[PDB]
Amino acid sequence: NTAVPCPVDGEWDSWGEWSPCIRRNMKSISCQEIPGQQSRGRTCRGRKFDGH
Amino acid sequence: GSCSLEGVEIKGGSFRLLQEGQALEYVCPSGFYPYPVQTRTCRSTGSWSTLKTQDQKTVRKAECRAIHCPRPHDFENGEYWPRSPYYNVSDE
Ligand SMILES: *[C@@H]1O[C@H](CO)[C@@H](O)[C@H](O)[C@H]1NC(C)=O
Ligand SMILES: *[C@H]1O[C@H](CO)[C@@H](O)[C@H](O)[C@@H]1O
Ligand SMILES: *[C@H]1O[C@H](CO)[C@@H](O)[C@H](O)[C@@H]1O
Repeated sequence: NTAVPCPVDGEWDSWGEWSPCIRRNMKSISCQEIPGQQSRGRTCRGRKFDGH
Repeated sequence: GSCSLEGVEIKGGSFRLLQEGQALEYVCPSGFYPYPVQTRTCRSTGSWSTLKTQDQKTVRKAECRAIHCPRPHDFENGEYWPRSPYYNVSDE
């Protein structure tokens, strides 16, 4: 019995929800021909004890 | 979003909204100029840009001040008269 816990590598979470599609200084771009940008987030969950 | 129009009015004048409310322009009467800032940009924090001078001094309230012609601070080989700290309109 060694009293040191082993490293565990973190695993990826699922992909989040897509952010609202806007453009800077372009009011609301809904139902128009104005291309915007949107984002999505993940979370590295589970890395403990100097894991990868 | 559009900036809030609170605390942005000027003492002795009005304003008009340009660039779809993303910039205000102060409208002082004839013979006055808006103190330092002529216009204000709408920064995306809810508040407008601060009343910064050319020396970057924070002015709290804005006011239409009188228009002065630039004073002669240098003149050689003669004498000009009268000397004044500032010159109002229609001075000779
Ligand atoms: C110009 O106008 C100001 C405004 O009050 C006044 O005080 C001053 O005496 C006037 N004349 C000159 C020469 O500055
Ligand atoms: C997000 O992207 C795809 C699903 O669209 C998969 O590779 C996985 O579920 C990931 O979390
Ligand atoms: C963003 O993209 C689509 C919606 O257009 C879906 O697969 C999901 O809601 C994702 O978050």
